[PDB]
Amino acid sequence: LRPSDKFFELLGYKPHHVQLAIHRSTAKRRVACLGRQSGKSEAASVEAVFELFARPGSQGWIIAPTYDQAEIIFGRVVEKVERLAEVFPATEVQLQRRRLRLLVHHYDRPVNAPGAKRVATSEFRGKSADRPDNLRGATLDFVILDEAAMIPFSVWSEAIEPTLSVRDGWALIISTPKGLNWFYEFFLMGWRGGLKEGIPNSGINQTHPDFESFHAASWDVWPERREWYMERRLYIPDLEFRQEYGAEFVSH
Ligand SMILES: Nc1ncnc2c1ncn2[C@@H]1O[C@H](COP(=O)(O)OP(=O)(O)O)[C@@H](O)[C@H]1O
Ligand SMILES: [Mg+2]
Repeated sequence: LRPSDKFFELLGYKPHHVQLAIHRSTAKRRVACLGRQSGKSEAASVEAVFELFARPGSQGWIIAPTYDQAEIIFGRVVEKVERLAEVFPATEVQLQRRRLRLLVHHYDRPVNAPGAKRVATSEFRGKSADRPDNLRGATLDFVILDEAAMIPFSVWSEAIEPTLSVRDGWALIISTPKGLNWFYEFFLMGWRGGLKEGIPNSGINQTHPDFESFHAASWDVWPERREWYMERRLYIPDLEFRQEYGAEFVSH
């Protein structure tokens, strides 16, 4: 249910402390409010790869505000899945790049052997919030929301959450913050790190047991870049800096 160090090693993946914390969490609602360059995309892609191989027949989506944004995590899952399939002889990968559809077929024997029968198919799709029409179906075991704070809450409440609750699927909800909107609320439901600047009501907030939240500024992950980030404030508006790098929740 959780990818292991052995699985990371297969992926050529060496997570950072914040990525590792996300991977170790068993919460069905993981909410990561992290600045740019925090490793959000890579960690989410690793989660998807693991599900497709470790849970044959699993179905998941990555949803972003736009298709170009969804292509980022989707494309990384593709590379990893097509490479990793080499060491699982009973799998065969099928890709539809145009439709952002990735299939991992699981067989009853190695694919190169006579008589191989397909037993299960894991499926991973990219989806766009700015195309609600293509949000139909589907029984999901997992979902990734990328730049979630820019996705309308209605996409979550109406088009994603109902299908997840069916199979008791999990959600990884990741974003740089965009003020005090639904992403802030979901973040607080899982925030147990106490009072922290940039997070209103931290320290006094309630939490829900199925929620776990993660927070990191860009310079928490890249301390050697802290001075460069700070020196950009000469030409970057203060709000943009506090949100995109500080990962701060600010009342617009
Ligand atoms: N554990 C890691 N080790 C090395 N590089 C990483 C790791 N995680 C992320 N990256 C790098 O950062 C990018 C992936 O996530 P990214 O988009 O930077 O983080 P965020 O989504 O938080 O902005 C890629 O450039 C990837 O090479
Ligand atoms: Mg990202």
